[PDB]
Amino acid sequence: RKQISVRGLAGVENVTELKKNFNRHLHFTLVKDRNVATPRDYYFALAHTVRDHLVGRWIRTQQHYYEKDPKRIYYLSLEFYMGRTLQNTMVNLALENACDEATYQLGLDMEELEEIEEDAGLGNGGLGRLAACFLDSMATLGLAAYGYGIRYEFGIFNQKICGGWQMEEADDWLRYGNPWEKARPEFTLPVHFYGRVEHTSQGAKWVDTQVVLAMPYDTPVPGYRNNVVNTMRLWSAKAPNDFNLKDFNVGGYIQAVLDRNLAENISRVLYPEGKELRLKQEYFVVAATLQDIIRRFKSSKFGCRDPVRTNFDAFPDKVAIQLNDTHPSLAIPELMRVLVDLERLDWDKAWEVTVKTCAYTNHTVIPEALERWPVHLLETLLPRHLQIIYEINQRFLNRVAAAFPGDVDRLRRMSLVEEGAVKRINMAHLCIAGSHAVNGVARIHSEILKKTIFKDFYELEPHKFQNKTNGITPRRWLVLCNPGLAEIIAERIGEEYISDLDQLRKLLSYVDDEAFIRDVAKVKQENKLKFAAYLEREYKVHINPNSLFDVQVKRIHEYKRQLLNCLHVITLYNRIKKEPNKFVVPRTVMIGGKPAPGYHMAKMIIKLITAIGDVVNHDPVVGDRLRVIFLENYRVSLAEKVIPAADLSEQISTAGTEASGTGNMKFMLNGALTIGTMDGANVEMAEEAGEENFFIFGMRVEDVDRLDQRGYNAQEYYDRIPELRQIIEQLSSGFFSPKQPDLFKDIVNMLMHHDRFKVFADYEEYVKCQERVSALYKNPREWTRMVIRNIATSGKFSSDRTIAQYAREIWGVEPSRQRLPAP
Amino acid sequence: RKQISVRGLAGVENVTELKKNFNRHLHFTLVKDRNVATPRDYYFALAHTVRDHLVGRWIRTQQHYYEKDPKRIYYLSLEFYMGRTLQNTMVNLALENACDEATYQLGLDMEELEEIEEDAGLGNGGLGRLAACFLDSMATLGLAAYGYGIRYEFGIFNQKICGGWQMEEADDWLRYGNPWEKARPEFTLPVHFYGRVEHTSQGAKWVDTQVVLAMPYDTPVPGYRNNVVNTMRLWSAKAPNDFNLKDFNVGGYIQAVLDRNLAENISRVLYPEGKELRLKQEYFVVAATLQDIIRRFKSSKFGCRDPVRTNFDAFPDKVAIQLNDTHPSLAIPELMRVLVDLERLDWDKAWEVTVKTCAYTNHTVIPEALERWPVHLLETLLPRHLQIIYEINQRFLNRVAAAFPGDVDRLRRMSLVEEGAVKRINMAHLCIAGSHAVNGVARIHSEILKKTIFKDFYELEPHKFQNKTNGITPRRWLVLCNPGLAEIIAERIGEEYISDLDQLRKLLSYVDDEAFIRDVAKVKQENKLKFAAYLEREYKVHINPNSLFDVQVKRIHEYKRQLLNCLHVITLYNRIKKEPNKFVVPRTVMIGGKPAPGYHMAKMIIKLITAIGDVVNHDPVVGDRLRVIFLENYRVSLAEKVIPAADLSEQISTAGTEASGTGNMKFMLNGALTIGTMDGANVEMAEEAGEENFFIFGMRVEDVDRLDQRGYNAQEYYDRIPELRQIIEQLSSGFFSPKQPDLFKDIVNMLMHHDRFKVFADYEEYVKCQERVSALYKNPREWTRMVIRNIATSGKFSSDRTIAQYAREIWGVEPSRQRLPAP
Ligand SMILES: *Cc1c(COP(=O)(O)O)cnc(C)c1O
Ligand SMILES: *Cc1c(COP(=O)(O)O)cnc(C)c1O
Ligand SMILES: OC[C@@H]1[C@@H](O)[C@H](O)[C@@H](O)c2nnnn21
Ligand SMILES: OC[C@@H]1[C@@H](O)[C@H](O)[C@@H](O)c2nnnn21
Repeated sequence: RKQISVRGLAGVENVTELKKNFNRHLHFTLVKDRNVATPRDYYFALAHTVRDHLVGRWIRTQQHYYEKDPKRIYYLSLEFYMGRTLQNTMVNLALENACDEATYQLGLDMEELEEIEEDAGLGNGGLGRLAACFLDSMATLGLAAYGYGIRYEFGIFNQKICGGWQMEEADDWLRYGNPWEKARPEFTLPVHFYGRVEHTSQGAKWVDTQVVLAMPYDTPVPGYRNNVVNTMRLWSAKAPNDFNLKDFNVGGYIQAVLDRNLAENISRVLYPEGKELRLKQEYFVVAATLQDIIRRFKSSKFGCRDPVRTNFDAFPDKVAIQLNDTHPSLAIPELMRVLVDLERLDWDKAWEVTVKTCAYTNHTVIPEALERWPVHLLETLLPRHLQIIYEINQRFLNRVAAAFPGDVDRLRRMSLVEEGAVKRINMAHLCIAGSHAVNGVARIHSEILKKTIFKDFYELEPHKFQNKTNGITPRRWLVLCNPGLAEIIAERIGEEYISDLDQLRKLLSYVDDEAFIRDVAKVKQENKLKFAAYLEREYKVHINPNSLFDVQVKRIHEYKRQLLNCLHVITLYNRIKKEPNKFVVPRTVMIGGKPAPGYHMAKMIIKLITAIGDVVNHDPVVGDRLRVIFLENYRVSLAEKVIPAADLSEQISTAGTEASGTGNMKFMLNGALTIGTMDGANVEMAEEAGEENFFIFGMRVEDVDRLDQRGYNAQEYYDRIPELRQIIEQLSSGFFSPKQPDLFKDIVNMLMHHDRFKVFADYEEYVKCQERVSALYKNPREWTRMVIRNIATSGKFSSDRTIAQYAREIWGVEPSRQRLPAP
Repeated sequence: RKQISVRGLAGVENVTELKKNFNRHLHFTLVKDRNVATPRDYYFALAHTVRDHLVGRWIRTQQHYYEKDPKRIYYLSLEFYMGRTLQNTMVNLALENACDEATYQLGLDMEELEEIEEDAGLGNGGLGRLAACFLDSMATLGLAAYGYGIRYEFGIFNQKICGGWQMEEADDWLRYGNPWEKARPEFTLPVHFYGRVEHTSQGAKWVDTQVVLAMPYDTPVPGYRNNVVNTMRLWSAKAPNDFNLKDFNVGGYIQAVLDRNLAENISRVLYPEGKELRLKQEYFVVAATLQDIIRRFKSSKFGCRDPVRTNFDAFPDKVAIQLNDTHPSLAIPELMRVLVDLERLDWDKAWEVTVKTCAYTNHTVIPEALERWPVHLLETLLPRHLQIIYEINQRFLNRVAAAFPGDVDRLRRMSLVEEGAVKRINMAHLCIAGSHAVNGVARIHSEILKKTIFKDFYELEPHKFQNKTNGITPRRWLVLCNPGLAEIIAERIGEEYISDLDQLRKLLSYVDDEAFIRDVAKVKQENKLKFAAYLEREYKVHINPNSLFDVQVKRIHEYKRQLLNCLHVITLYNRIKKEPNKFVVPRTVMIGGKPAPGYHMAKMIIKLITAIGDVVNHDPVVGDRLRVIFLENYRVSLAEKVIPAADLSEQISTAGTEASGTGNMKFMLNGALTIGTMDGANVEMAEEAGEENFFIFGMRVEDVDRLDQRGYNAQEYYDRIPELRQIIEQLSSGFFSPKQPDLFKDIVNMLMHHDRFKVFADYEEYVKCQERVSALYKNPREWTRMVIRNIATSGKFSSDRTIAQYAREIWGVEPSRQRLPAP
């Protein structure tokens, strides 16, 4: 029975074995054969073959954490934007070449099968992709970390562009199954909703509740070549279904058709606002995760080590829970509920344990976007939790009274309870009172937290407030997506940079080496030729692959100012038509992202870029000095193709609206130069590379506020600037929508009348800054020496630095860049 | 491609590879190890090890039917009572020996791991076990046979006896998955409901329908050691998701919630009567199955060579559809719809093809079991099908008028349309009109069909009508459940009897061999000791393993007469109470079966049997000369435990109510004498063993009709028989329910006043027959020699005999017992 063992079921380094395992998985796991098999079956047979090398190290890692009993860190995010695991797994396991030879000799192209895989429908923007970069960095630095979230069946949609408009189609990324997850039926937990509180002896009993079940699926997340594989655990909502005729209550009408349904769509799709489904989702994931966290605290040595009623005096030493935005804020009233109501701890002990355990990360700005829940909603589905919140509040405000005697307006600004037309719980306030550290995500974001949104809280507890600038994993975003560049770098300085990215600093010694200079340059050329063709392999147009690829890829949002870029695009166009014989550096400007169903302007903006493209891409005069391409259904795998092909990185939000950005750092790493405002982590990128090496422009956060206090009047920019006067009329008159002239009615009036992000205000500096870009592009050697100057200075933005800072400053664990023997 | 073959993926009868593959499945398939594995995890790891060797043979069996395109036979049933696959797959594959030595070197006890498997919650009584026995016989006799049915997610309940009452608990046999089934998402088919018919140019169009998806699950079914592995394809109902935007039906209001709950619960649980949901299960399995039959008829071979527009002319020679009861009878109008509406053949061609394809088996008699559907129900959900049942009826009724000119009573009698308070479609008339062969299930059963229920039809087409007496598979019902008896039969006569059960006649030469005689009794005593201990390993009382094990295991139903057996248990109890010192052959009576929720007389009978056990197993006087035990949750694996332990088999239905029985045959093969009436298959069995070797009592069908014809008054029996009179008044006075004296009121008035099954009329002859059973049990060599006479004469009751007669006489294929080889 000691021979029921892992030890030798998979001889690594081996083509012969990998072809045997490929074939056993095709015929036995899949129950298919070459005659019946489809490329999807081929892809699944390979996913299962790489997969066996993954769960071997997974078993052995969790065995290790069990013997070792370290502090475990729990990262709660309602988004994990994972997108495609095959290639990431093979390079973190060093399987790439071997899988490649093996599929070749088998008659299959590994690349074409890679393209069969779906991007995991588990997230949407930068909150999700950040949790995915962080799980790769926790595994590589050996932390005992777990990702917890929901298993959405439809993710969030795929974007189809019909006639210039975004169409949102359904994403059932799980149609055929997903080879990476492992269902865990055994671990199913119930989550309770509605009910009422019966205040008995000791106290409260939350009675008469509806139950929904939480079933976990696990996915392994491999560290970079150290053999530690960590777990991402995602919950699925399952109805209890004894009802057909059960309890005995049965008869009436089936108003429990509604219980299965409403239980079932807690998992079906992702979200952006304040509705009862969103609160049910938020509580579903908090409740299940905390039950599992306590289950695992209790089994691994602490059920044994009970002393006094399995005590939690050590819980903060063995558990850290990271609360990402206020979406999992209910973890603070929920942990206080399990500890007081179920473990019978004193309120005062449980509160101590809670705040040493939980820490909060705020990821976005401007002081109203943070969750507030009506007290009557909370009263109805979570009655015990309004009770615990009210007590936390009663008690925090007495602290504030202790600190700041007698000034009463701060007690009411600080309150978790907001008054007005409808009383509400401010969840961001909940998050601060109950967390031991709060952080922002880029140095200027954290500063505005201390100075605006959270300044009262900052004055009560200055120490709580930290900064942990976002990072990007250099495995997926360099090694995986830009293999050519990762090679001419390893040739010069070695391969250790892949998990110590500050070693890219060594590259500055080659700024003047003609050989590095032409390599850096050939890789971009090679990457651009590849992209120029993919862009006609799936979809089409005519791309000059010798143009400056100018690209803005991020979600479509007015704060992000795809509109500032459109104004500059049409200026270039008006310029070329006015003087068709003038030399102009040619550009392919590519814009991509997803609106949001129901974000009307964002939908309108996508139709402007389309419209603009139809005019300038079929203009015989313009020729191919300008092409404007809207890249359809941007997502992680498309980010993997276009970001290595880019020359200019558009990072242009209004100073102060973009808390950090993370797309900005993938482009710096992949050899693109950046044009952007002094917002987010752009500030800190310009400081590492040198301001000389960055195309900064526009209004600084200082200047936005000044504009706010004099009052922003867009007519005065219209009036003093004629090319801007010209674009606006072209938009008004139907120049770009000739069939339906005032289609851009809306954009024009928002710009002119109630533009919150001050586009015209930054326009002249923008197009002058762009003019300087074109001048550098015209000089290849210099363009490429500033590119080296950027790639060499990007190490600070590795998610490995970000996570070693969370580990040592908030979680209190030491990173480890050390091998586990395995498999 | 060439190198993507089943290549050499396991060595079979090799312990060394089975331990290897065990370990791969525990670790890489299940993602557990020895620290963490539970008993269930080792069972699932053994299940996947054994399954690999099943699918290798399965793929090769289906390739082989493709290259040989044989006549394929589809066995349609709404029940498949499979009960537990691990041990049947290892002895059918000759792998048990090897697996037993592999789990044992690993430190596991394979007997405990087999016990962890759930019975497949796929069936309920005799219709289901017949279909599972037949799938094992079709495979052993090398037929290209497919079982088609519905995958129920929770079967039809698990029974719990609480306070002596049946309580039904839900069965999710699927909680942890099922390793035997392969989901096939790719092959989803849509089933249509509702709609209306557009009689256009070529004709009808069925338009505006609701769509439910029918997703198949394949389970392999292995023949005894010949390497053919056929398929059980079970359909799962899926709701079409577009509970979001499509048709913008919703997008303001939800009630599409009911289409999802109702679609999906076509699959949730099993049924017994007439409502819209039953008819939706029935049309669902018929529609999806028939698309696959045509698909596979075109695709496998006939979509490239096909002589005349892909010809259905050859379809009756390449497909046989067996219709089990009226539950699949919509296959006759569905075949016609598809051929006439979708394939454009003429109604005459398509009808010629339909009656040559379909055959009908009737399984139970009183017109109740022969479904009738209101034409209003049918006009609403299957409008085109109703148009076709009417056209079939016309044409049929013209045929009967041609044959019987002027006999109008006949026309109105044979018609498929029943008038009355609601016009109805008599579905039995549809299966007879549309089938080329109609059969009953035991010779007296098929006689009464030609004689009473279907005589008009028999008069119109005598040749259609046949008999096919049921059988039992000797693999499950002897080798598997009684390894001891199978072994001492193989020491004398070898092992060819496993697939040629008539060879057991060879054991009549050993009727007088003293060694054979004591081996047959040793085996029986070991089965009893073993079962006496299971009975108190799980559950408990004190069972004297020397007493006569008297057992009745079958559904609780008034025609099966568990009440007659109760009348005798109390006679025996009353006897001992009058003479506590008389010598009595001591008995353990065991009764088991499930009621039917909603069959109230049947839950009263379960309560009587329990109440009678409370009284007698606690009577000090009685000691252990009588014990009454109810076996809780009788299902296929309990029938495998109790049937080898039995001495006496109770088969006591009123003559003329049990069509055949099949449990009667399992008891005969395992060395138990039978006490029974001349009903169903008891008649042919008594005939095979010699009447002298059977304890036959009571009324014969000719007698039941007389008694009927003079009227049954139960009081004249009450009046002339004193032990009876005493039983009834003990029921009445509350002797068996002292806390609630008239608890068994219902029973007493049914018995006294409206017993449809003439219990008092066979009671005297019954208690006397029982005394003879007791006289013989006291003589242990004579009892064993009559057993050898019954075990040696059980060969006609092999389901291999039954299936070779369906093959030759109804399906036009020949059995083969040629071992298709290999891998
Ligand atoms: C990097 C990334 C993001 C974040 O980009 P920002 O410009 O920081 O908003 C969003 N989506 C995808 C697909 C990404 O890979
Ligand atoms: C054989 C069998 C039956 C049928 O028994 P009869 O007495 O013929 O009705 C029913 N249930 C199970 C579990 C069986 O094994
Ligand atoms: O921290 C990750 C990212 C930031 O980089 C973005 O700037 C910010 O808009 C945001 N909102 N949610 N998550 N994020
Ligand atoms: O034919 C199979 C079995 C018969 O053996 C039973 O006697 C009969 O009651 C029945 N009803 N449905 N299925 N069955």
